[PDB]
Amino acid sequence: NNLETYEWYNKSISRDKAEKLLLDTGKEGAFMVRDSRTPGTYTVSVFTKAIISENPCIKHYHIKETNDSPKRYYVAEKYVFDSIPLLIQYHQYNGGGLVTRLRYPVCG
Repeated sequence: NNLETYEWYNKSISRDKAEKLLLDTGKEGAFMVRDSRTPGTYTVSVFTKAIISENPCIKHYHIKETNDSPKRYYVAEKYVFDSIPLLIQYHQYNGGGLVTRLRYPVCG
């Protein structure tokens, strides 16, 4: 599979960098992702210039995995998928109850 091709995905990336990269980009609901050692899912950096006490805003949403059919990945026991792209596509298009659902995938 691999998503090292999504405007939002960030492999070698970390939790801090994405925010830095997302913060620099400057987008409302900027979305990024970063692979993790977890069950085999990726992380999702969702940032939206906001917070009068700490902005812009960069949230890291991890893609939960659940041996479904085919569903597996999800971030909020909401929608699981067989790929972050779809899982992201669901947050990119539809709109997952997040900082603003993949409003705009970022790529540091």
